[PDB]
Amino acid sequence: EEFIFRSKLPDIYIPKNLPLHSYVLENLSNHSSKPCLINGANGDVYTYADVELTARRVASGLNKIGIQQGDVIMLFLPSSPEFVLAFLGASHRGAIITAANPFSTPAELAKHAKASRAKLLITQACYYEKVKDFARESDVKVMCVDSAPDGCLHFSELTQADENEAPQVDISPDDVVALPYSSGTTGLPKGVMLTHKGLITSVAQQVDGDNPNLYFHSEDVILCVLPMFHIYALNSIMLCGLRVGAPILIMPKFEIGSLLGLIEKYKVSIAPVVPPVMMSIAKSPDLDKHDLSSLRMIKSGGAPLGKELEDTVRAKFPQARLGQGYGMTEAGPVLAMCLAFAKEPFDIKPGACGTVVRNAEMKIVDPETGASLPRNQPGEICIRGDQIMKGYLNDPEATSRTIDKEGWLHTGDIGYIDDDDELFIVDRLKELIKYKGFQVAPAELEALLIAHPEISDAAVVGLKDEDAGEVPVAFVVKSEKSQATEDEIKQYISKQVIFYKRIKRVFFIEAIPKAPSGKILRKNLKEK
Ligand SMILES: Nc1ncnc2c1ncn2[C@@H]1O[C@H](COP(=O)(O)OCCCc2ccc(O)cc2)[C@@H](O)[C@H]1O
Repeated sequence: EEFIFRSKLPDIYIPKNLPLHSYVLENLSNHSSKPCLINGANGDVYTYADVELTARRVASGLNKIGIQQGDVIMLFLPSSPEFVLAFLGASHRGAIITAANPFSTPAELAKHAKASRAKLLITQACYYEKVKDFARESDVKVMCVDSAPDGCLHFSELTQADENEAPQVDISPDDVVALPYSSGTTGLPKGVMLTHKGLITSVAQQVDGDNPNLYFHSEDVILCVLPMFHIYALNSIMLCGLRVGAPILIMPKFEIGSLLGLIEKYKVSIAPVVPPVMMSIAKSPDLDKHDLSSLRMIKSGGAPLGKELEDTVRAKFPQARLGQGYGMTEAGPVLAMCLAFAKEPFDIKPGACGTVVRNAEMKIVDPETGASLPRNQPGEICIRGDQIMKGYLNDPEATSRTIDKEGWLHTGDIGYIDDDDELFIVDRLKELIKYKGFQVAPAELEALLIAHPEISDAAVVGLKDEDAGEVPVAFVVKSEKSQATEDEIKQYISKQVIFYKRIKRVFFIEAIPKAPSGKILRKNLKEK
């Protein structure tokens, strides 16, 4: 009956005519000599001035090697200063950045490059072997940041290019700048088109305003142990950090012992994490061997946070305020943010994932009738605002079933909003499986299984797991006289997919339960 929810914070001014790099580096002059990017693994450091200049050099270098405005560049790198420099340089060039986990298989990397139409791939030499075959076969340029195996280019060709040769580019706020992949509410992984305006809006919703929803001040140091090739770290850590002028302490590889030492050494104050990471930190027996007094904020997002883990963290890190952030790639990605993180904080309740961001609208709809619901009534969470995606790359039908005719993005998540405007996520409508914060699309694994000569049908479902949250398991229908075993099938999948998409168990059945239409009755399967 038309119930629209909004933030408890007032709307603020958000630019509608600026390129992403111009916006996040807008107040550069106020802290140009300050550390911007710090590699916690090797000590490398770039000041804000260094970053701004290098981004322009990268843009000049990209043009020099034939990369044009509108072209897609694919990063195959771990979180690092290099990733950020490449991203900002591409933005300055009017180019687009798509990225994949460097631990992806050769099959995944090629499929990603082909689907995104990447014209350049940037990675590390230790991962080059996985792109070699594809490289010298698709005419795509390959570049490495360390050594330059074969005839690949070197990243210095970009970082050390002449900034005076940076091409003059006219960038529209509606131009796409990032292309993260996501399976959305159903189906296979798709390219999510995020624009300059969309990302700017999402960043502003989090850190701008007299009373920012996510308050980061001058003395803060933000930890980046999450992957920049995914939206959480890209937006809430990288872009938000740059916008507020805070130094970003990057950890290319998560290691408890090292992290604790880095927190003391660099006085890390903000720790954006995911449940799996939080649990590892909590189980650490060395918390007393380091001074972690600088930590003042721990933000969990990307997956459900159980009460027990929430209680454990509050008990082990009493010097910090614990809270959640709720986001979805297609949403820009932040939908709601803990108001206890605001400059002038609001009270919050345990288990809540935050309050809908300002400069946006949220509604909860009955999954079957589409009707809007009032407070305390669970339904599908929908959001509308300039921060959402433009749409899915080359996939109009997927876009049409995700963003409705009135501009509302449908999340596939079930939740409700209480009397204090705090949002609670209680279930999931969509088939998405989440392993340690990573997306595991059942349809993707299903397609791979069915491609097997001895498999006629299959269905993949998520199995509850204390350590990863959910682990994928498969129900398989073998061909008539197949002698294939559980382990043989698992090995078949393990060789083609990234480590976290491996199927934990294979159950053989006679048929996959489907609706009269043909849709897989996943509810039935999960029910064993
Ligand atoms: N706080 C949460 N609690 C429960 N479930 C969540 C939460 N956060 C995200 N999810 C689930 O994860 C799905 C989206 O998966 P995607 O890989 O596209 O984005 C993952 C990143 C989400 C994020 C980004 C920026 C932030 O500041 C905080 C979180 C949501 O639809 C939910 O199903």
